[PDB]
Amino acid sequence: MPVAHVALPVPLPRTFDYLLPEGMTVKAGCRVRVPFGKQQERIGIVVSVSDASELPLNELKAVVEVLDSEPVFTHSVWRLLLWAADYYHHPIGDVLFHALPILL
Amino acid sequence: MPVAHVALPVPLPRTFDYLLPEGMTVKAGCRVRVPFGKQQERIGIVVSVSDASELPLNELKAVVEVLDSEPVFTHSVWRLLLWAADYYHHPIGDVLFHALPILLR
Repeated sequence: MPVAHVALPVPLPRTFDYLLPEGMTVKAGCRVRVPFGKQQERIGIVVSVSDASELPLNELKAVVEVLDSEPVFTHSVWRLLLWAADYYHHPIGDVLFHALPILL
Repeated sequence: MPVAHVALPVPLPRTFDYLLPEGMTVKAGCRVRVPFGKQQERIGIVVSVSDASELPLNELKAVVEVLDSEPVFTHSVWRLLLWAADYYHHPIGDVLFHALPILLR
C-alpha cells in the first residue's frame, strides 16, 4: 500500500502547535479549543507556551478560545501527572486527559 | 505569546505517517530508515500499512529504505508487543525499541 504508519522512539512531550490570539492570555494547565486538521474544533490542554515553533509562524494553525483563565490542574497535581507520565512511560496527553475527569 | 504547545487526545498508538515510493514495499514488523527533522535520518518500525493518512499522500515524506526483508520480531512476540502497548498505555515506539535489544540479545 501507500502509507506506512511508523513508530519512532520519539521525545517525551509530543504536542501540537497553535498561535495564541492577541489579548488572549493563557498558561499551562488550561483547556483550549483548537482546530483539528481538515475540519473544525476540538478541546485540548496547554502544556507549554513558548515563542518558537517548528514551522513558520505564518502557516501555523491558530487558536480559538480559552476555556480556563486558571489552570484546572494545580502546581501539585501538574508536577505529579507529568512525573507519572515520564516515570511510568505514558503519553502526557493520555495521562492529562484521563486524569481530568477523576479530578472533577 | 506566539506558540502555545497543546496536548490533544490521540488515537491509541500515535504513529508517524510516511509515503512508500512506487516499487517500495514493507510489512508490519519491519524496520525502515525515515526522514526526521528538516534534514535528518532515523530508524523506525512499521506498525501497519494502509491506503490512507490524515494528510494527502503528496505531503508525506517518503521512507528512505527498508532494513528488513522479513519482520525482526517473532509473530507471537510481535502481537504481544502491540497488545501491551495498547493495554498498559505505553508509546508503541518506546515498547518496540526497548524490547528489541532484550529479545534479540
